[PDB]
Amino acid sequence: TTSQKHRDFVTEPMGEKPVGSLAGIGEVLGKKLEERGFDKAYVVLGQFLVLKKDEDLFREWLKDTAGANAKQSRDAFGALREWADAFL
Amino acid sequence: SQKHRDFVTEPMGEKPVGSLAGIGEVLGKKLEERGFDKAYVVLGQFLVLKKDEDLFREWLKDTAGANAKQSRDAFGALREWADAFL
Amino acid sequence: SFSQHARTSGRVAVEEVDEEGKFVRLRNKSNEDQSMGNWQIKRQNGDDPLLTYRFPPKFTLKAGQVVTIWAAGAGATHSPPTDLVWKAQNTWGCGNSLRTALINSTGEEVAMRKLVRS
Ligand SMILES: [Cl-]
Ligand SMILES: [Cl-]
Repeated sequence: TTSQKHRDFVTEPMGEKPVGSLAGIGEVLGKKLEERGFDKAYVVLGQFLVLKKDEDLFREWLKDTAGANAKQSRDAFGALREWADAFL
Repeated sequence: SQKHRDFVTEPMGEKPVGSLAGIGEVLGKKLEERGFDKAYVVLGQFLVLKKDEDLFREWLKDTAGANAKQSRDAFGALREWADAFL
Repeated sequence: SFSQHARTSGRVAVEEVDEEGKFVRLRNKSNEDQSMGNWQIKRQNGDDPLLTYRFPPKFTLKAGQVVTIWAAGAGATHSPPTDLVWKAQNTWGCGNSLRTALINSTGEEVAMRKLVRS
């Protein structure tokens, strides 16, 4: 049940990938993140890192900033946790 | 600096904020008090600011009292690290 | 001349990258053998087109062992499992930024060594 987006994201450096490349980040959620300065996947990684990789703080930040649902927040968190554990 | 070379050459992992170039003892404890205890937390702030030099260096000066040389060295180490590992 | 930046997420590291482009050297830094059949080495030199070496379909890098992947022009012989020759390619390439990455057979970057000119 890891999405094709999750698999393509966690397997290599994110570089300049758009925020939509991150698992859980659909077209509506991505546009809302872009609108608030979270335009690239690395900016959301940055927020995840400022929150010390905390699941509850990251997931509630994603819901409050761009209206993500529980599933979207769980998948975005899971993709960043896995990516950070391999590349950071 | 010796710190800059040791930092930019490998993944930062769980390194303390003091491992970052420019982050001396005073600057490091003031970052640790504000929740920036590991180098990855400061990388996070650098990334939230879209790697912008002026915003990152101003943030380091305003949050933990860094001087111009300390801000320049921390920005330079984070920029070089991100260009290799991100 | 070049600053080195390396990362290893699994058993095998990109231990050394020849600055003159003759070879890439990997080492299994673990206590277990690593199957690397169909694995790849992606080499990005500046903005030049990506070069990709593909390991034989059956290849094991034993625990603690080195394997050097030579360019065809370096005057090296294909003597496995220690030395492989990249038949198609006479150099690993030059430039100001040389990124050598080890990829498993399914596209996962498991290690890298990057050389950036000073
Ligand atoms: Cl998804
Ligand atoms: Cl300056």
